[PDB]
Amino acid sequence: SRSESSIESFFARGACVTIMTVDNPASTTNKDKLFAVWKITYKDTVQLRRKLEFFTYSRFDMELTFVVTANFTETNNGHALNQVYQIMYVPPGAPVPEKWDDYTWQTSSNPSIFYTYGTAPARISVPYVGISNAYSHFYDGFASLNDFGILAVRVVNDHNPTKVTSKIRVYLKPKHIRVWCPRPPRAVAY
Amino acid sequence: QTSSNPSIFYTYGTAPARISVPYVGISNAYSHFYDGFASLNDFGILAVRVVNDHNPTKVTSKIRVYLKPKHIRVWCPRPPRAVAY
Amino acid sequence: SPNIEACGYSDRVLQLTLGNSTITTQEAANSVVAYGRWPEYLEPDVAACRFYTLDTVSWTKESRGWWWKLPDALRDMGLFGQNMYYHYLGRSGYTVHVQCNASKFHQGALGVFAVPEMCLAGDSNTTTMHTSYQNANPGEKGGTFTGCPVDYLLGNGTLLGNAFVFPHQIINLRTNNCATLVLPYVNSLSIDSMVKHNNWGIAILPLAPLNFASESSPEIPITLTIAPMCCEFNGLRNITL
Amino acid sequence: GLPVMNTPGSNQYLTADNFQSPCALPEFDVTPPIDIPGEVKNMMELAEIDTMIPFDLSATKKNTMEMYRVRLSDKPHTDDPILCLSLSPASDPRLSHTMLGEILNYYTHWAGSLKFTFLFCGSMMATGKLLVSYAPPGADPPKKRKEAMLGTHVIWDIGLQSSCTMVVPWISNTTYRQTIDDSFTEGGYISVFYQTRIVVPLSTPREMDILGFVSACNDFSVRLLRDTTH
Amino acid sequence: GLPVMNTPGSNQYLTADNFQSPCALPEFDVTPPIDIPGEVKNMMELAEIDTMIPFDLSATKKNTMEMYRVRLSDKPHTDDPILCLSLSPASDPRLSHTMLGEILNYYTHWAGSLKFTFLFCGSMMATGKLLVSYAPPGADPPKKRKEAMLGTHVIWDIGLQSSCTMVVPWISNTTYRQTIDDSFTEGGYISVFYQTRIVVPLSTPREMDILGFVSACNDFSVRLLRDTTH
Amino acid sequence: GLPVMNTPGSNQYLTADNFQSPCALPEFDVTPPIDIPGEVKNMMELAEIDTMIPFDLSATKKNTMEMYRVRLSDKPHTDDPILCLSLSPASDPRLSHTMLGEILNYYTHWAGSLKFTFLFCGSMMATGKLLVSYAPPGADPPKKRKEAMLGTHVIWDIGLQSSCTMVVPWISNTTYRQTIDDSFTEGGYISVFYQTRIVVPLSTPREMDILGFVSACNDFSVRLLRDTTH
Amino acid sequence: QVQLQESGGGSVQPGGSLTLSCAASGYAVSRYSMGWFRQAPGKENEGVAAIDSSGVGTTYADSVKGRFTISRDNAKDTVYLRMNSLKPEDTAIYYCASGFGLSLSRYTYAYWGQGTQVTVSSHH
Repeated sequence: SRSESSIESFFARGACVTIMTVDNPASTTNKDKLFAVWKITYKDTVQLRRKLEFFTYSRFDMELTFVVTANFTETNNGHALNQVYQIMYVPPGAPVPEKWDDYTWQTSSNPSIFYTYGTAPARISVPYVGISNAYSHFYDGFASLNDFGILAVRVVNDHNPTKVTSKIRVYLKPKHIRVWCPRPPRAVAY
Repeated sequence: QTSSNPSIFYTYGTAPARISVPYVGISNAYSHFYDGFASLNDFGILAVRVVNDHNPTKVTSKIRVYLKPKHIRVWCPRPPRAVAY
Repeated sequence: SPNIEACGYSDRVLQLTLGNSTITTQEAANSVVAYGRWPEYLEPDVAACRFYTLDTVSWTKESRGWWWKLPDALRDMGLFGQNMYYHYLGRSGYTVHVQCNASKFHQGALGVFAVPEMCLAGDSNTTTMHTSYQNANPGEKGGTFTGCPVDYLLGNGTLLGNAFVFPHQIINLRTNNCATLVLPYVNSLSIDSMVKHNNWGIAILPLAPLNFASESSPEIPITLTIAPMCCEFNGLRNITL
Repeated sequence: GLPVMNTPGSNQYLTADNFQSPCALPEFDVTPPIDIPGEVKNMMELAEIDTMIPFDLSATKKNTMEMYRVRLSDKPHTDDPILCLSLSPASDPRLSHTMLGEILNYYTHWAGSLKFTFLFCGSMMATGKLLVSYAPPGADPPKKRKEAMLGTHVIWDIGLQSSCTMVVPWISNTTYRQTIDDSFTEGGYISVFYQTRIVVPLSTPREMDILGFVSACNDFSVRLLRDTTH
Repeated sequence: GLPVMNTPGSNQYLTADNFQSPCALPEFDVTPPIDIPGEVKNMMELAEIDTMIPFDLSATKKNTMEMYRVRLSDKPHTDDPILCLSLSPASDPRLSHTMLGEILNYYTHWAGSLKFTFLFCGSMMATGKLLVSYAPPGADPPKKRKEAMLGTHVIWDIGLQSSCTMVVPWISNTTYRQTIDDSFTEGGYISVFYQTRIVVPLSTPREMDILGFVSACNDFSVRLLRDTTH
Repeated sequence: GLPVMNTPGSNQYLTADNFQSPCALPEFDVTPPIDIPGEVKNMMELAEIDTMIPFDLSATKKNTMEMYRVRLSDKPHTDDPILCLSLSPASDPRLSHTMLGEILNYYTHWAGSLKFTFLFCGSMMATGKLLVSYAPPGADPPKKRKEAMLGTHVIWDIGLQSSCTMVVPWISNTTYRQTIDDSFTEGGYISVFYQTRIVVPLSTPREMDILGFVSACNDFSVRLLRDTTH
Repeated sequence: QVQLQESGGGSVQPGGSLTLSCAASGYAVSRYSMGWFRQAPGKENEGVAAIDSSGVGTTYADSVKGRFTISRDNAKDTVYLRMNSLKPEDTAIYYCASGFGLSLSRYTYAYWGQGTQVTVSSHH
């Protein structure tokens, strides 16, 4: 008896990987400027990272889920309608979005997900997008790692007098995962 | 951030939340009354927080928990507790 | 992990003769296949698949250890160095053979670790590689650990004690004088650039310190012979000269 | 449409679910796998791999090379053990740092036998006799050879065979032994003793070491995936 | 997707539902059961177990040892019963505290026969004759032996057999007899009478007791799960 | 209705979905197709079509007729190539503008062999010899005939056959060669050299041209649909 | 887990004494025992005194036997090292550690300390 200790069952957990921060100002709040860009990496959090580091290589179907929370910032009695968000997965190495305005945001080829607030958190499947036969946890030769694309998020609704702050939580569940050579674990801090 | 522990996000206004936890006994059975040398058996703990961030208007909440034991079996029978606990 | 007990001294001498080359192994038995996989195919063949001896290094009471890179080490070895350098591609297995001789009067234990993708000391995970192409590639003379690879951290941020997860043998002076490691080609790709990427990492560290009685040899020598196995390179490119 | 009825649970995201979801990139030509040696099927497989124990975590010796070195010194025939170790794989600072223990830091329970292997790293020409001993859960640490001699034990002759394996049987109360930090969990006792006192040939340095390896067995299991990271 | 239509009931949580829900811990190695003696399949099984009746709940005797003691004293041949009990298992303070009655405090109905067993706890050497009697629902409590003698009854000889079982047949109107607190539910009448007057050997203490046991039968059932707790 | 449970993903619009939707015009008599010649099944089919390379994109020659003209001038027997081209189909300004390259501007990877065809457009009566050469990924651009002669190459006789096809084998590291703008991706080297020096009959203009065509092969593929437009 | 602090360390005089102590954490000293090791500067760890908690029976090294004392109080969670008749060699880097028991053996001790230095012959 050992099923709940198998590779699939060791990683069959959803773990927080990042918390993107966007907003809907009625003015010049260009830091978020409604958008935030995040380079998709496991390396930002530590729990998921170490779990994946007991090995050197791995193939993994990656299933993301997006929980979006909102709130008013200024102590105002101001209102707002239920907002829509756009979450884009930009496939590995493609034009990186800056401004919330620019062409890139029309993504003929890249996927996109519109999420209406108040419903069940968003969810997408990305197959093994490795450029190699396996993803290289640690890499040797002559960081960038392997790359898993980038996530861009903006408020689509237009500038509302009442400024609204939002936070998109990303969760990564690696599914149908296999691994290769095993190295001793990272004892210390990263 | 519970790498291993479960978690449930519940959006307000929808159908109340629901999870199944299998027989998590450390023994072959849960011990209602225990003899030897309270903590009982233990069924873990529940933590709940508001995830949305600090809103000028303070909001009070109450999470009611309901326990339905399913596919339940029992063993030796003692006379009932007559008095107050 | 390598809890074996062949005989102890010496029994029979069986010499491996692969082409022009000729080793006279201690015996031959007590060989470890890495992960239970022999090297295999996915052009100097039998002419290029012959054991080349690297330089001999001196093991003394104060030795911290040594390390090598494959293919890198054998980059200067005739037929193998050439087909390696005149091709954009190349994959190949290796028969690593480390000989460590002494007497019934010396003592200690050497751990011969074969580590795939053995990146060395540069805690900069926000960036591996680091050390210039020339530093990371010391070729045949090899690199040394220090008390820049830290010995107990196997020079990669992981406590030595666990190095036994990678395939390995332990040359224990009272038991064996040789370690034999058949290492198949390990990489993220079918075939890749041999000049840029290093497949394996041969590591040899003093697991037990060296001790000699009264007065004898102030130090003892260790030798590494490496043999390419199932080596293919694509595609007959330039022949510059 | 078909009469439907939303029940409790709807709209909730269960981190531990197992539901299908829409594929963000339809018909992507996924690069097929290649049989790279060393696939791992389960975590308990990594524990069955022999790993070196850092027996001597003394103030100066812990966190360095010599933490793995057990030096047969040159002291009295006083039965005072020549290493004692509590088989509380988790609730004892030494065993916790082996691959075995490392896996044993992600679960609440473990069951099965373990095996302690020792490799003698001393000058061929020397001899003597040692005794590695076990003492089931609960008993006081056997402080005299005479005591250790009573429990499960093997007489390990240095002269003959350099290595010695002593399997720790699975002697315990419950079905699943607690892998947590308990008050005084039991918990075997692997400890070597000077059966005799080291014989030395002509002029060997007279001080040599022994290394220790630990590993689980095929009958070793784990449940209730717990965690921690900081 | 498939045309669907949310009907009435959606989003409501029915405490008494029977729906499936997502398993919070996937693939947990559950510890299997062991056949520990005394499994219980149904609650009505506990009632079929004989239990001691506290017949004498007098001011000083209720809530202590002697509440279970029926003392054959030494009074007139006046037929005045030597214990009377209303078979209103719930609507009578005595019967309500037996395992039988305790289960009968979680339902609205009951049907079937009950059996009153009495164990004589008097000095072997003594004799005499007693008569335990029943009186179907409605009738006035039979105050004279002559009356009690008319209803279903057994002559229990002390001398011969120490124990006596008198089954109360299921004589009632409705299919399910009301287990609630009704005005004057009926309701049998189990009561022992001095058929004779106790014979005593040489110099016995002359005062002994009898104990009483009650239990349901295989034909005993309950419905409409009611409750209370405070 | 049937017990249902809304899971994560509901109410979201995935641009790349594949779901059915209600038909805005029921029973419309759609006009049936007619077999018009030239159907296209896949995009990689368009690349297998031979297309003219604009070899000479010099300041005055790029964006006009002569960008497609390779003029055999009249210079020294100095091996200095008579056209060099980096087979970095995307990361080289010339190859990027052929149908082949154009398709190679909508994906992240490509694999397979390509074939360079050259049509000599010089006065029949003339002769001489040329050598088209390839040089696998990495190597320095072969600057002397002697060098180019070492790599895969064909001796193209002008006199005999006006056209010459030289297939570029698929010599590369990875399974899928990167179609993006990399630092120095490799990357073949198709280049013609003056094997001899042009022989001319009586009084021909002495300066003629050659055209170049490129196309993929049946073993040519692409993945991860990328884009751009402005 | 348990981090016991070495107290009482100071520079005294030859023929003198000095009291040392280590307070528990992680567990109640009473289960594991406690002892002291004086790793003389530039030499190996050197055992001096050991005592068992829940079964008091002391063990001393022969180099310090008779003169040196060790005691315990499981109620105050502290271990008491009584070093008497201190001399110039007795100048070492002292250490307290917890093992099983009660057996001065280079180790057979888990959690150690920081190292308290007692320079006996402080005066020349």
